[PDB]
Amino acid sequence: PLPQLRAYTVDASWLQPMAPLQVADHTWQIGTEDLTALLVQTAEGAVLLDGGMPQMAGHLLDNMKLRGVAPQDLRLILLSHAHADHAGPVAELKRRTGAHVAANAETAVLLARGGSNDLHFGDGITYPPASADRIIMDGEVVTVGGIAFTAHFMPGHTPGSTAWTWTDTRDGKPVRIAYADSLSAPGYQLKGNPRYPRLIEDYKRSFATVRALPCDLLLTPHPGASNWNYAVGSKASAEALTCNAYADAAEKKFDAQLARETA
Amino acid sequence: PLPQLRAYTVDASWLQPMAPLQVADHTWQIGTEDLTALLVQTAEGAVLLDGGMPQMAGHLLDNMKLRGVAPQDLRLILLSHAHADHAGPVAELKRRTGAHVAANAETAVLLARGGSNDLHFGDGITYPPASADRIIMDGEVVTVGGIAFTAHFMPGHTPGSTAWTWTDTRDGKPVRIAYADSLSAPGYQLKGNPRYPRLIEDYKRSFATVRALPCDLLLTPHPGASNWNYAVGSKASAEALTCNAYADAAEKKFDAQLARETA
Amino acid sequence: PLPQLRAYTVDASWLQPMAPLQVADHTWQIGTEDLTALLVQTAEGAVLLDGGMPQMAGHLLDNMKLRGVAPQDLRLILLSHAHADHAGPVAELKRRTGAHVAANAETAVLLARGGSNDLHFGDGITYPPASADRIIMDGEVVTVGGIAFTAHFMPGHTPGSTAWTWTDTRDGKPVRIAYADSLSAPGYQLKGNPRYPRLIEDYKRSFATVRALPCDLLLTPHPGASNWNYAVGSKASAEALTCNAYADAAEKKFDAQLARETA
Amino acid sequence: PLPQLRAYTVDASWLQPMAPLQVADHTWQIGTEDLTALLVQTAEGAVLLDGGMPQMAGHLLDNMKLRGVAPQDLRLILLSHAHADHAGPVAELKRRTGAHVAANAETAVLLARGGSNDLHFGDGITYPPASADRIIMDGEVVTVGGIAFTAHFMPGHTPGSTAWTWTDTRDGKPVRIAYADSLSAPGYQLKGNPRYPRLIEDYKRSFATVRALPCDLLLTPHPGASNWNYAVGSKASAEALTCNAYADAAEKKFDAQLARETA
Repeated sequence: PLPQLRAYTVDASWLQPMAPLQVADHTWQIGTEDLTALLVQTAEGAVLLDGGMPQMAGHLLDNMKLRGVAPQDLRLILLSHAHADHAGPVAELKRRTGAHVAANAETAVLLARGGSNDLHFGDGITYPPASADRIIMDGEVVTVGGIAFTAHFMPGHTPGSTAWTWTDTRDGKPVRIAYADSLSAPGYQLKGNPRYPRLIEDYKRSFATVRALPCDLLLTPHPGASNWNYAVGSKASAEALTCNAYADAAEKKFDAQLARETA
Repeated sequence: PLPQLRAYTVDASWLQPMAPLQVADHTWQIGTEDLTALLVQTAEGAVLLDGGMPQMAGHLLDNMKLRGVAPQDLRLILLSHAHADHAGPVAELKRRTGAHVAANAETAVLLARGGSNDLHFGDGITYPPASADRIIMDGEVVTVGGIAFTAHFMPGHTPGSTAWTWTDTRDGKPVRIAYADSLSAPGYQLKGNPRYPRLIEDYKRSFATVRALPCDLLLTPHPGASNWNYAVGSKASAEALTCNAYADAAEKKFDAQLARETA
Repeated sequence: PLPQLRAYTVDASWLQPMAPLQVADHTWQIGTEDLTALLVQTAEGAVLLDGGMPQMAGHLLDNMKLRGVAPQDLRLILLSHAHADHAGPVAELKRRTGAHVAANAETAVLLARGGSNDLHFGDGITYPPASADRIIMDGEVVTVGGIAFTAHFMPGHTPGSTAWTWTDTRDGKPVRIAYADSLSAPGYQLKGNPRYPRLIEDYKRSFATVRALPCDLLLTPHPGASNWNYAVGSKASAEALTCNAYADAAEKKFDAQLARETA
Repeated sequence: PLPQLRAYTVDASWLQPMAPLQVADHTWQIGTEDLTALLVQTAEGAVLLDGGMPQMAGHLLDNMKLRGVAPQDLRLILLSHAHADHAGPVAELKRRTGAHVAANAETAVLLARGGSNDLHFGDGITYPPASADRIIMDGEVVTVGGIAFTAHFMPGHTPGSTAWTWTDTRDGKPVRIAYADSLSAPGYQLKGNPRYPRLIEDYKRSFATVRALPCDLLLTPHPGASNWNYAVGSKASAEALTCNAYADAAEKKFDAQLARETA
């Protein structure tokens, strides 16, 4: 017979729950040890950046209750990119919290079809669809409870990959936080791709965009990409990379993969 | 860690491809031996009723080419209900054929979210989302190439279950074909369901709707439900049931399941 | 040349703003003197039923601020039907309040295309489109802050017309409020309508549905339909009709219009 | 009372119908004398670029019948930008022809909400919503009947403005046709726009994109923008501009308007 449908299987560390880890005075890591889900607590509600796997919806709500954040207090959901391992529980979180989802046009159309018809993965990695409530332009500022979030487009991993920057505090003194999406091309066809003709040009420009980001502290959807280690608690950001080191190491791998593809 | 995502696993007979089996002068079974996918060839294009599993998209196009039906000749896609085992390849068939999808409001909203947030199954059975192009009302007539299709609402299995009736020919003499959805409640909570408060009333009315259907030849999305056997070719409709026998046997099981639920 | 686009022109009384008029301990009329927009204040947020004309968005927010209801306190928007003169400002209210919209499948698909492609009016009466966040079934209960709202389907005016019932208080003693949609067919083709084949059957059943509604106090999207007069303030409900009188008078006009159509 | 809704009123020349005007061996102007609606007839169907005002749906179908193009022969609809005066009848054309709509993400999200919530015009200019069937990336090639269409992004007038280029013939000898969107900012706030923070950068890059377009014959959604005159028939392209002259004149006006805004 025809082959059975195969689901998205990941490592066991991507689904290992952890307690809320503090990043700044209002920024908390409430995801897992290998998936970043940031919670920003303001005076007029909470903001969530990414969510992880689709089955992490209940775990995210439990950590929000640990921080004193009721479900109806979640006001907005921000996304780096609309893939299943980071925008999975968005649909379920909208129903159980009443929040809104902000994303650009490319992330909105990919989120609306549940990651299906992917430019590189096809229908292999899908998740429940969700609709975006506010369309975001490049450089637009989103304000929730006095905390301003600025969107920075960085197409490559997905056409709608977006980096979010905001200024928090660390016991009074300010700190610039940058949450940038992945800059990798896992198994992508880089040259002459019919679905993404200008893929190389968007990666090169995104490398420069990440370098110029105002950032004192960098975080990525996968903690290992920015040399974070959520398991060691207080010393999690000890070896974290800079925006230059994160972009320089990404461009060196992109050039090597682009060279091997030629051969 | 959290449990891995589990996909929809079915029997091997649901994915066993078969050659186009003739039902009438213009009606053909082009699905598998355990999944019904009807092809109606007209003078101004072709019409497809249901599709089966999501991975059956390539198999459906091959049988259409066997009948001399080009991809651009598929004009319309009709659906009984928007579940994965029967509306799976709808999204892929729209891209590769340029056809339109007609469905009622309940089937359109379930198809738009890929079967997720199901009233009884939740997110356990999902598929790539698709958007309906024409909304159909109860009793509305859809005409393609002189062949009139009449929609008959029969809510129960899904809130938007629809039966389609049309008149074909069998070597000149006419024949009334009825394609009715399933009348079963597999594992449903029948009494006091918060997601479907009037589930019992819709099943009772749907039982009467199927009995009154103008039908000389009955077909169901699952061939065993109407006692069809696609494997024996010409003698496939030898033991096929009537609309009364199909509805009477469905209501007897519904009453028994409703009685066991009380206990 | 071709004719210019003509907009939806209404009477001056439909756009005459008024102060919040109290209906019960938690129910307030915050629309205009000829358009009903109900505000239900609970302990965990506010609920809005209908909105009126699209340009009434600013007026609705001002009356909510008069009641001490911040924009972020609006939690849910309920709709009777998705026409421009009652679901107009829904799209703008979602952006400026962060609320969610609950509606059935028929109201959701009509709201998603902004009232265009109407079964009887075509594209003559349009408004900014909005997407529903929660799909509601017949008889489903929606709870906000301890106040339960029950949806009652009554198709006719639109295929997704819904009546909402809830129990409030009047200085301690309870009162059953029923917000039923219009039961009129203004200029509709009642017999043999291709877009709505079973229009007569849905009107007859909706007449009986309104009679059986649990109701001590009836309100309609147009106040004159239920003999309300918002201009006289405290004596607004003095001449209000019952559910029987409202349905009996509607069925008598429907039979007369159906008889004149035959001629 | 509140102000009445005001519709989109245009000049009488935008609604002045005209007969099919030939541009190349397969390219025809089937719109009006002041609105461009291009019809490309291939061996495997027809392609339509833009449509004009919403009320021009019937006029477009009549000219298609004059060219021997049946409604079911229209295979694809391409859009320059999703404004009412050029994407108006898209929703009605989809229902009456069965065609598909191809657009980028920005044009798809603006077309899905009927031009409402415009970045500069708000809800002042709306039209019936339509859904895109295929999402197009920058530089992607769309092939219909052996004629290849290449999309060139040129954001500015709208965030999803797209220029389409294709090679036709003029009695055997080939000719490169370029259909570029408007490069004007009518009444836009150019500096410090919250809804479009990087508006100036997108206009500057779009000016350079239009200059480098492979083009022997340039056409614009408004004929006067490229110095076309559909009224004089055969001598319509006598004074048509080049891509350089069209972009140079657009950048000179943009710099002047940007200078006056500073004052």
